[PDB]
Amino acid sequence: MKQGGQGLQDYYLNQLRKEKILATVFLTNGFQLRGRVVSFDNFTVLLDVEGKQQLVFKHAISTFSPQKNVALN
Amino acid sequence: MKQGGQGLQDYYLNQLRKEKILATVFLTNGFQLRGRVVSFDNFTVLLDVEGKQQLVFKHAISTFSPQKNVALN
Amino acid sequence: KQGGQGLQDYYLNQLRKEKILATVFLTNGFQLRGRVVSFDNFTVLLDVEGKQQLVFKHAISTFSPQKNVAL
Amino acid sequence: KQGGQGLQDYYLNQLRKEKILATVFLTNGFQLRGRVVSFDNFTVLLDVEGKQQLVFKHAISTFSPQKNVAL
Amino acid sequence: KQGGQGLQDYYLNQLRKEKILATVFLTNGFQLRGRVVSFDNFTVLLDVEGKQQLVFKHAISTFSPQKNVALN
Amino acid sequence: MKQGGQGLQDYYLNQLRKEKILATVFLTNGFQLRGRVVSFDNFTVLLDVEGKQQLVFKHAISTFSPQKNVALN
RNA sequence: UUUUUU
Repeated sequence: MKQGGQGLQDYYLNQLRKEKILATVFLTNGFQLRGRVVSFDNFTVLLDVEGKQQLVFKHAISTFSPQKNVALN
Repeated sequence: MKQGGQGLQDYYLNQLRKEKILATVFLTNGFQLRGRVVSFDNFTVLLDVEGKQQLVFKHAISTFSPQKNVALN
Repeated sequence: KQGGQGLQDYYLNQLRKEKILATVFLTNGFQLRGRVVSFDNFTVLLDVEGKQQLVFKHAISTFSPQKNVAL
Repeated sequence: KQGGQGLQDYYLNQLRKEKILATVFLTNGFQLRGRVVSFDNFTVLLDVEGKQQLVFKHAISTFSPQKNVAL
Repeated sequence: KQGGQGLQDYYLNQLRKEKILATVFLTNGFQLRGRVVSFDNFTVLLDVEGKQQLVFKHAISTFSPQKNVALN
Repeated sequence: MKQGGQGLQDYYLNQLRKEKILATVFLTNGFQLRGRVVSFDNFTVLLDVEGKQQLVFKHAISTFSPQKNVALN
């Protein structure tokens, strides 16, 4: 079910989507996006930026900065 | 069939291609392209920018920003 | 054949067969205009005005051809 | 255990257990100073002054810790 | 040989065997002019005027050789 | 044993560690570090920079420039 | 750690 050693990432990205937490996604190119996590697979993350969809590649993502801290285990 | 854990990206890029949606493609190098998806494999995306083809490597792609939101599941 | 790179293996081959001239945009903003001689999974051999150019795919951003490739 | 991530899995864990303070240099020149909360194969979760920061490893350049880690 | 890095393993080999001098353009704009001593899957060992240079392939952008390499 | 086709890199970094050779490590982001290799696994290199430890990811490293040339085979 | 999450 789970897959070896991306527990932390799949969990974190899941809660942000589930808990509708707002986050600032920092891209590597200095650009940033503020919005909510709609969905994600292994290589991409779908964002909702004010009603608009944003398909972002993980290799372009630098940091996830959430407005609310996510509870861990 | 054949998948892996890359459901979200393969479905999304196909719909953009199927629905002939116009999208703004931001590259990692800051450059951007506005056009429509013709085809894609694992590593490249073929784009139609004003009638002209553009073979873009996914590792150069940062975000897909579509004029129309793509239907999900 | 190898799954999930039909499109790239096809496209780069056509540029090579039909001797299409292309502008190769690198990620670092640099660009090269030339013709595809050969390519394998990680590199592209380019012919830039008689000069050979071995380019790594991770450095390539976009392929912009003078002539569109048949689909 | 997993072949040849001995050094990294040990190092990042010690930073987390001993709560060593570290400056994380990103590839884009930006930096973050904080403590390791958790990490998997692709991400490192940081605590920057009470605020969480999910950082992708491909964006990280260097880990510079306030205290040297015992080997 | 191994799976579809034919072109690269051959080219880097000829440059080393035939001692052709090449300019290596790095991604960060930096460049190095020298000769290929050795290489494995992730690194290239370079000779820049007697000095060794271990370059990671992910940092390499382009190989520009002084002499064109025959092909097959 | 265990290898793959990364012969040249594992041998070289080991000798730098074994021979305690001083090296200038150029990062992709232009930064430099002068120090000695303490240890390395597949993705990271632990450096000794003026007595201080530096965990550097290989993907950030561009070139290893050693004060002494390292013996090969 | 050399072609889309170390």
